[PDB]
Amino acid sequence: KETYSSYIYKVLKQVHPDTGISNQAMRILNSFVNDIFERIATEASKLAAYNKKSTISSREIQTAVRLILPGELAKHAVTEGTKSVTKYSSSAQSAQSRSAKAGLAFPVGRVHRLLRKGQRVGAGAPVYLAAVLEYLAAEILELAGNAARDNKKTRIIPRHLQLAIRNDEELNKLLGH
Amino acid sequence: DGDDEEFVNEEY
Repeated sequence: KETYSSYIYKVLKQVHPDTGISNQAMRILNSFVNDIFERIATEASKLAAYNKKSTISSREIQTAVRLILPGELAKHAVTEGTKSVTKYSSSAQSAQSRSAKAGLAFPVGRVHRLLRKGQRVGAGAPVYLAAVLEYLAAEILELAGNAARDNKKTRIIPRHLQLAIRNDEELNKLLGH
Repeated sequence: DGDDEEFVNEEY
């Protein structure tokens, strides 16, 4: 039940710089992000155990992503995960934060911690997962903000979220019902 | 904290 709201907000100002979000709509997105983290992390830990791996690596996160997300969501999420890990590993001499080294707004360190308490976790695994969650947040925010703007509103409200989820076959499969 | 109220980012 972690709060990603500040990171969600930053993502919103990138995809829809001129669009607000209501309190309740933010709590709903936050609920979606928490739910998807749980699904992927649990899936990735099982894959590690079932393959006798000691470490949850980025390979397990990737396979779990494809197990949990429907087709086009998974491709794009894998693209974003792979790019973030490639940037991260090329930034090893950087003085910046882990999220900055990955080019991410979502908090890599917190994702690492949450992956550990719920055995070992490679340094690429939280970068990849943070990037997937950031992508899914951006995807939902892009569609929800399009719905608000088409509705002639400058703030995303829960109805805009519901429309965005329902009118997208993949998000409706992932997060509907 | 109202449902319809605009979210204010409490971090910077």
